[PDB]
Amino acid sequence: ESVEDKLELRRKQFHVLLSTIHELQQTL
Amino acid sequence: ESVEDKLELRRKQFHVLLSTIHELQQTL
Amino acid sequence: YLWVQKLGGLHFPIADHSLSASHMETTMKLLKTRVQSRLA
Amino acid sequence: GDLLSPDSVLSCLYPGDHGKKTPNPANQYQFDKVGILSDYVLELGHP
Amino acid sequence: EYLDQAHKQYETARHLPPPLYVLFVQATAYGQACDKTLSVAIEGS
Amino acid sequence: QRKRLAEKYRECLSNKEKILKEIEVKKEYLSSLQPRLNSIMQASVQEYLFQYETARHLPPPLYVLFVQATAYGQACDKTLSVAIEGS
Repeated sequence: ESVEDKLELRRKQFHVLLSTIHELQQTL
Repeated sequence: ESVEDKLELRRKQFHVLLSTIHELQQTL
Repeated sequence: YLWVQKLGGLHFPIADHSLSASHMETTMKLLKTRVQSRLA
Repeated sequence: GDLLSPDSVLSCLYPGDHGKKTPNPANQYQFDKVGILSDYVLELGHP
Repeated sequence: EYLDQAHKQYETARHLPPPLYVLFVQATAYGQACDKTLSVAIEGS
Repeated sequence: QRKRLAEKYRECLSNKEKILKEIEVKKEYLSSLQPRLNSIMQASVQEYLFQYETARHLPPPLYVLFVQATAYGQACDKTLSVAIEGS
């Protein structure tokens, strides 16, 4: 459960980074 | 003055992006 | 064909998603049966 | 009347969008799979 | 992804004809809904 | 009762083998994630550009919304508050 929570946190961080890259591509 | 006024908003947006990147770097 | 144009949304007596909706799943099931039947 | 009623304050911020229909069509296929809506919208929230 | 492309496919599918765009949207929806053994793409210039 | 305990012990052995398989594969996935993070760091100007424990369990669209909401609350307008409600 701890490993799954860490993997879900890494997946949410990667999704937040992809959303920030999409927002930077939309703003520029 | 115009360059500093543009660089303020540019540094704000890039600081949000770099805060996300620094959270990802501290995560991994 | 007719089923291809129903997938596109063209109604022959402007494309529609609601016309494409059920026809999508039915035609994909029919394609999945057709290829397996020809290989058999 | 329906000015500050929580059902339709924010219905048309952008032009249209109707507050009712689901955005992705994969939801329409998944509804058709199990045979199943504005009551659920008023129950759970507006998409 | 080794350890996105949908945005590039949407920027390509902006230029599709309307029956082809409807086919693309419904095919992606049916591929993500039930059958994951399906792949779509757009070929052209 | 000895039949039930023997069958339940075999089920617990299978569940322990599954937990070990999950863990092994999970560990491998974690290692891959670490490598990806390292690659991202390498890719990572940066010098000119230069709540969490509850947000550990959010869904990914909710996590993106929480990060953007805190960024907009700290960036431009301070008249905004966010909270995470649930179990």
